[PDB]
Amino acid sequence: MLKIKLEKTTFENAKAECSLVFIINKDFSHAWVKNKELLETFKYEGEGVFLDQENKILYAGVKEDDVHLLRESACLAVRTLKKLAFKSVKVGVYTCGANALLENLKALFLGLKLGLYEYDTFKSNKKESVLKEAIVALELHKSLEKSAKEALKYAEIMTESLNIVKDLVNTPPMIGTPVYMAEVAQKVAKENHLEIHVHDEKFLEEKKMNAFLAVNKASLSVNPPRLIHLVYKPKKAKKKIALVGKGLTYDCGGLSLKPADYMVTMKADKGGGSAVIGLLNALAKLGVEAEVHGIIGATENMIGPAAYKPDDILISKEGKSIEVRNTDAEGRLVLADCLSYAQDLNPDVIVDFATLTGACVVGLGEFTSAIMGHNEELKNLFETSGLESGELLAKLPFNRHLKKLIESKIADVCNISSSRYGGAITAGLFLNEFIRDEFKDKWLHIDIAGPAYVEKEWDVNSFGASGAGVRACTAFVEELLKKA
Amino acid sequence: MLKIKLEKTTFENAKAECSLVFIINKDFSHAWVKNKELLETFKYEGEGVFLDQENKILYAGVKEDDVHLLRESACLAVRTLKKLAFKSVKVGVYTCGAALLENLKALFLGLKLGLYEYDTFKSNKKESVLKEAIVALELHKLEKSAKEALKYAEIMTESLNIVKDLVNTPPMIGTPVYMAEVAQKVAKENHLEIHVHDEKFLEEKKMNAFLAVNKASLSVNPPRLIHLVYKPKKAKKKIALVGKGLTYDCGGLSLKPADYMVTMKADKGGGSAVIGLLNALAKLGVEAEVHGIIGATENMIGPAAYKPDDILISKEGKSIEVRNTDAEGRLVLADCLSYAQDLNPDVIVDFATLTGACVVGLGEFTSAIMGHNEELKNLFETSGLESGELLAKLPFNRHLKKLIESKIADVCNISSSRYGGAITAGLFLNEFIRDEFKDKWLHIDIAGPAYVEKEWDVNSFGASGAGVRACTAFVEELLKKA
Amino acid sequence: MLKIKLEKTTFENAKAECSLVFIINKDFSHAWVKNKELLETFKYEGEGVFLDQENKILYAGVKEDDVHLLRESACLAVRTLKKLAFKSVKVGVYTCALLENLKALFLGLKLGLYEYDTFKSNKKESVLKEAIVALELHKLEKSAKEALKYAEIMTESLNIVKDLVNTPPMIGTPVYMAEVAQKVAKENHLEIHVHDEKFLEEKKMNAFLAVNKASLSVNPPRLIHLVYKPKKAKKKIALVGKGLTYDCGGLSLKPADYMVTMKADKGGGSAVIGLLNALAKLGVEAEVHGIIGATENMIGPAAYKPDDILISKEGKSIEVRNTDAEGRLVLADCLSYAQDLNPDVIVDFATLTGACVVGLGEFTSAIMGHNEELKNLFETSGLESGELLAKLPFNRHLKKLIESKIADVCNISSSRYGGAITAGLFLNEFIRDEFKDKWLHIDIAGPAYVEKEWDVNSFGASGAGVRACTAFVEELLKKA
Ligand SMILES: CC(C)C[C@H](NC(=O)[C@@H](O)[C@H](N)Cc1ccccc1)C(=O)O
Ligand SMILES: CC(C)C[C@H](NC(=O)[C@@H](O)[C@H](N)Cc1ccccc1)C(=O)O
Ligand SMILES: CC(C)C[C@H](NC(=O)[C@@H](O)[C@H](N)Cc1ccccc1)C(=O)O
Ligand code: NA
Ligand code: NA
Ligand code: NA
Ligand SMILES: [Zn+2]
Ligand SMILES: [Zn+2]
Ligand SMILES: [Zn+2]
Ligand SMILES: [Zn+2]
Ligand SMILES: [Zn+2]
Ligand SMILES: [Zn+2]
Repeated sequence: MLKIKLEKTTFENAKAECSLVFIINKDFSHAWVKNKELLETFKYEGEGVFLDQENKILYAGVKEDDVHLLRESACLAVRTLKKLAFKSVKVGVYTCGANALLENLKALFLGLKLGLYEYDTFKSNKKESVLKEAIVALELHKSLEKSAKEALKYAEIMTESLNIVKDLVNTPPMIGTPVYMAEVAQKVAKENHLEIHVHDEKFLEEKKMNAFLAVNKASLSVNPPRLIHLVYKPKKAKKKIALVGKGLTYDCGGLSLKPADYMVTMKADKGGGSAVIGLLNALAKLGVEAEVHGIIGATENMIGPAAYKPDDILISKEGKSIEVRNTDAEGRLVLADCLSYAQDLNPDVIVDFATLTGACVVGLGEFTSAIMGHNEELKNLFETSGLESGELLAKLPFNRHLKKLIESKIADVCNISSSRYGGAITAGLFLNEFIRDEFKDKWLHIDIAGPAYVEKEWDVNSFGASGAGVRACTAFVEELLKKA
Repeated sequence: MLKIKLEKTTFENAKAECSLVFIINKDFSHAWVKNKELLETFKYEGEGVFLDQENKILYAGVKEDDVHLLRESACLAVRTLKKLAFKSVKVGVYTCGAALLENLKALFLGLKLGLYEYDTFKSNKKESVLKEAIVALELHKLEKSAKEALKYAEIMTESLNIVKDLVNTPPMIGTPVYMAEVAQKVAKENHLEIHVHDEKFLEEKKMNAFLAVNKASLSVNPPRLIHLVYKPKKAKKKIALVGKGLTYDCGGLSLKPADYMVTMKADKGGGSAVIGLLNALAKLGVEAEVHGIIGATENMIGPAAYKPDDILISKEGKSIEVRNTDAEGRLVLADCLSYAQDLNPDVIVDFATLTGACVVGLGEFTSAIMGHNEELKNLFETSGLESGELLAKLPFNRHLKKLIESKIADVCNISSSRYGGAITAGLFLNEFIRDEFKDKWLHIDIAGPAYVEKEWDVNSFGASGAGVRACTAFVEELLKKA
Repeated sequence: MLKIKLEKTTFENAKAECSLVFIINKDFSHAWVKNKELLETFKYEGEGVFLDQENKILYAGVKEDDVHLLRESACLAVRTLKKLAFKSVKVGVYTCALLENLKALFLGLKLGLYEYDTFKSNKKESVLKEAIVALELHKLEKSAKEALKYAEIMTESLNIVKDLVNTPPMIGTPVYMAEVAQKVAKENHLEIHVHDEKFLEEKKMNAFLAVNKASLSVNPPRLIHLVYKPKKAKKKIALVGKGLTYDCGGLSLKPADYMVTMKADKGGGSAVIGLLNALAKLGVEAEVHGIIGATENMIGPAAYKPDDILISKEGKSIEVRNTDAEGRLVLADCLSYAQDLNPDVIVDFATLTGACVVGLGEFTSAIMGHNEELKNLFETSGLESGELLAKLPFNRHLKKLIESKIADVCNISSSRYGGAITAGLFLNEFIRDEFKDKWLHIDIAGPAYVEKEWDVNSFGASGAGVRACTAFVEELLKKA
């Protein structure tokens, strides 16, 4: 954890073992640029970072006056400083293109804190960084104390929440079992004084969640499944909100086995479920005025003599029958039954998160999540809020032609499309078949298969897990409640 | 089971139901070529074998004056006679380009290996009428040399055939437990110390890389860590031989295609060779303390299988990012090499059917030698080649070493590149060799010649016993200098 | 280019706009480390480079006390300074034998400026133009100028090869290759013959012609023959290079993943052109012939085919089963041409097999042949010159794998294993008995072109083969 200290003082009078100065749009004119000549001599033009050794100033370029760009640079700066021997760094308050001040303060604070994270638990050479603190001089680069206090609280809560999700998603599958997911949820419940229910395969059987159970059949005797149900219930609740996540702690494809090149990183198939656990932590600690339910269907999708099969026809909890033609479309089966369980809560809003389809990633790229559903106003609110939080998102539209592609000749619906095209969307349309008529205008489906796990550093994300979904959904709920 | 009888007599005065005469480099001039006109009449030009029916003489061609080609020809000759009705064959003593002792070993070994074939499951299996080769101690171009060569031939034939029978055993039968049983027999035969450890011992020693490979099949065929010890009255060196005993390798969750999974019963080639080596080295009575270490397990697929993305803590302590479960042998070896080093040996050699890339690079008939110590690598190569095995050194370099980095562990069990697989596998093993052992270590990748689906040289279809002769010759030459 | 000035002065007294200091094996004790505590403060421990801003000193780490790593670091140091605004750098003399170290430093430094950035719009001229070498030992003048001459010639020669190999295939045609060879011949006053398809027809080089058939009417083939003939020649040496200016695999078409980078299939032929330039400028005492068979291997309605049976110039017939084994067909005929010259030594260079790259990795070339002494000489000399090499052994089992039921030999192996070696054994079929002990085959499929920076090589072409064959020829002549 990078500690951030707010101090009522000029940047110049603040004390720290080094300084951080951002260069926005190649503007080197500010008083905080102490030795402009050194930068010219070594040809620093505001791209990436540059360290003035004599003055111990780290400059960090921000290409455009942009909050999103600010968050990224602040992260890079701390990553850079993490490998050095300075115990502390001081920085002033910036106000880039975004109200604006608060969002700029949030981006600076979160960015800085996120620069310390890397999944290095298993590396033998790992070092504790010397860098422990950032001193924030409450002075404008261009009430401030109140807004900085508000942004620091957000940054503290969101960093913790993001890092919970990332440590879990990054956890290797021999360790990160469904039972392990439940234990992480149990800690979060105890920390936040939440209600938690952890159900097993017998509960699933009693509730007739046979789609969920089918996916688990191969591995039941090794790693039994867990239906994790977290509840945050404050004194004033303006809305009941259900967050449903795909908790696939390992997806090998089942009998429809994945090729080796595609099976690697599937420890991250619990990205959605993990994001939901982090969301209950964030929303509880932010004390939002809503009753929030976190529902995670956790299981592996393994191969073995008891595995569910292409040609199986499963009776969903909702009652509809499902022709299985490919066991590698397992997430939507777990989700079919978890969404059904969710609707039994009679929520006002349902949002599911899932690393659901490769086709989403092909369509949007690795860095962007897809938003699906019927209510355009609701989808727009999630998109607008999520983009502001710094996540990349795109709506994908249903249509009636795609809907026909998941027809089955021998069941009510097929777990794959008859076409090679439109996979993210036909998957969302599969889920729709399990959304009751009275919840169709209250449901969002978010496919985070891309950004939940990426094998390189990008933006505020280190190699591996990113915590995709958490910032966007938090922003969406806050904006939702502001209107209620 | 081909008895060789040495006789103080001329080739002509020796008695047997038929004769074997080698034709070297198409030279038909020798007195032993009894009816030359017959060979002309039927266009025998010294390629392969030809049987003079009236004189009951089998001619066997040796294309060049070469001791290796003589070994091969002797094998082919007996293979030919095995199918006939002569109980005995007589042969003289030959001396091709090598020397006398080397040539006698070639002849006697070649002849004995001619009888071997894996026909255990054939319903039309026939026992051979051919039982003996009478060797007339007369030079084509001694008794002390012949005796010494016969001893080697007898021990090496037995040793190679132990290994070949084990490697050829199909996987339903040839389990890790089965390997341990064969090791027990060899230990009992040679009065060796033997330890057979199970998964509980593996857990105690934190050999989690080894354990991970076995997890899919633990409840079906549990793993075995086999440890043989030969300890002579005089021991000039302490030598640890480490073998990959993968009794089946389906690739795990990173499942092999069907065309590539067939023959993987032979993924126990390296561990099997180590078992045969303890037999050979004990009976030869070499002046070295020899440890044979075999990590035996299957690599199966199932709901408890270890996975791409698993990160395993090796016994040595280094963490391993698994990105492909079909790179399993190097995990088992990482832990078996750690166990080996705790013995503080002077020399460590490992044998493994480890990479397809080795076979692509060298061909199916040649094993790769890797390591740091050039004198030690050269000694294995020269000794090995002299013993009749085909070998090649493959060099490490710093560029290949970077390719097994991991972003989230100390090392990755696969390379980032499609190129140089045999050598990056070697460099993976290197990460588990302590500094104080790096100049005492050889890695031998026998993925090619350990199992080949045709007859070649002195090798029948299937298992060849690769690594046994070469490592024997290496140890003998090593003890000469000590 | 990077000018190197040798100056008889101390490192301290030498003048340049910045300094270069090597840190060998994390030894920071030397006088030239001007401000130690700065390195401590910023956790520089001698890996990669570090720039002392105040003193304008670039430190470059050398992990071990090794001449090869010195070569590498020197290159990295200059790549680093190239992006900066200093016009000159000064460096002392290092010894990680003295001649060998001086050659590595000077070559290393000069190779630091090479990038294939011809088609980049943002390319800007470098400020860095000179390295001032203070003739003072870290731990001489005659060795320095000897190493400087080598470095200058070898940098020129390597960059000739890399520019050519890097040239994209629409431009880098067989005619274009012959043009680069014409420039090298004119520069060095060499004898040069450039033959076309009519000459190939007359010489019955039908294996070569077959590969060219698809694209004859677009880019005709060229047989390039350079001759260096000095006043004193102790040996006659033929250097034979595969000049496939593009290899799409022909009818046996390559998938997209594998076709990209095949502009570099002229790696071997390009290496031979650079060799002739190096060996002539070094004035070695040997008559050296450089023979390059240049053509594309394209697909089209006139393409040669799997099932074609070709009559080589040597006379042996070849069953084609895969048109993507085209290099060995060009080489079969070029080797025949080479042997007619009655050389004492023949070395061929070719980016010939993927199997070689699979077996050895991308950074190492394979050496094949019969004469162990000749192979050991090439290997040892090449390793000292800074190239990574391995010998691959023939054997009789592999030789059987290229038999044909309907021709004298097949242009592919019947097995998926041992491809670099069975390719060598295919070439062997066209080497006369009287040349078999005078022949080396070098498969540079790996390091001739690599899509990243490594050692002294920038992205793309490396100039593989040139340094090693130069060192081998120089060492060969010592024995004569
Ligand atoms: C078989 C298809 C109909 C469905 C299939 N979906 C899956 O395999 C999901 O279970 C995968 N978990 C989807 C995924 C892909 C890439 C990165 C993260 C997650 C897909 O390929 O999209
Ligand atoms: C996944 C790859 C990085 C490693 C993989 N290696 C293996 O599958 C080994 O376990 C095989 N047992 C190696 C082998 C290949 C061919 C013949 C005999 C033995 C290989 O393909 O070489
Ligand atoms: C068809 C095979 C017998 C031969 C085939 N060889 C070729 O395609 C050569 O013409 C290629 N030019 C060899 C090559 C491969 C990879 C990188 C650099 C160079 C090969 O794949 O090795
Ligand atoms: Na992803
Ligand atoms: Na094999
Ligand atoms: Na290459
Ligand atoms: Zn799946
Ligand atoms: Zn999945
Ligand atoms: Zn394997
Ligand atoms: Zn294996
Ligand atoms: Zn080709
Ligand atoms: Zn080619």
